[PDB]
Amino acid sequence: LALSLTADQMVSALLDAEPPILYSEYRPFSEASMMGLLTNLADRELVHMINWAKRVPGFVDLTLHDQVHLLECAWLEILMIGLVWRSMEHPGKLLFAPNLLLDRNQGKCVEGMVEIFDMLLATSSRFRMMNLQGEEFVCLKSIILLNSGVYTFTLKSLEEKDHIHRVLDKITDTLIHLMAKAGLTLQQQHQRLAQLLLILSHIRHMSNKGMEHLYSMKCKNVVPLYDLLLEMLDAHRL
Amino acid sequence: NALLRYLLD
Ligand SMILES: C[C@]12CC[C@@H]3c4ccc(O)cc4CC[C@H]3[C@@H]1CC[C@@H]2O
Repeated sequence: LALSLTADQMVSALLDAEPPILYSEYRPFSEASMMGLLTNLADRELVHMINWAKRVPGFVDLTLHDQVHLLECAWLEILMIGLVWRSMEHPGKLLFAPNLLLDRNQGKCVEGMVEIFDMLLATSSRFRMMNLQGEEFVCLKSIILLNSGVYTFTLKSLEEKDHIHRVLDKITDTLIHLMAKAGLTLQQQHQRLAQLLLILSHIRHMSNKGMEHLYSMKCKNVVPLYDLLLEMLDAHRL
Repeated sequence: NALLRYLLD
């Protein structure tokens, strides 16, 4: 059914499916107090991420087990791009929530997190410099969930791979349509598509580094880990 | 099974 949507319906769909912005629990942070807040926040946002996924056009047509494998490998890239996007208009700060605006220096309060902040901030500026739009943003977040684990899913898997690649193509049509409607020159549209798609690369990299840090902090008993968040943490190692 | 219970609901 999803394969039959126009560029405008897919855009609308995705715009309606966006999850809400959550708040953080209420002098200087400690290593433990700071991971406790981020973790308590990421754990509340995954429940919302599960229900945003289901509304992404085409996701529910996958076998349950492909649905899990996809959320299981993309959860931290989806959390990262939402963060970058809400931090866009606050140069030098990461807006974890409306009541938790952290800067590079607070990043130093937790061992080895500053490098992770530094990359989130650089992607945040990158998106500011290109002037990313909300319509584009929603398309990117869907490509990220569909491209997390297609090379990690044999006759029903090749069938599920093709359906997945068909959604990806429609999302690629949508993005091309958004840029045409804002008057980009034909040349300019593929230059911007490719620039958006190379930032996903960086996002994948922030993610792998993010899992490592998380799992380090967990193995040092620095933070207890939430039920849904632990489950998802374990899908990567395991 | 957290994730699964939420895909079925
Ligand atoms: C997983 C981490 C804590 C939770 C953090 C979070 C928590 C909520 C959120 O919306 C985004 C992010 C992105 C960075 C995440 C961090 C990456 C390293 C760290 O361990």
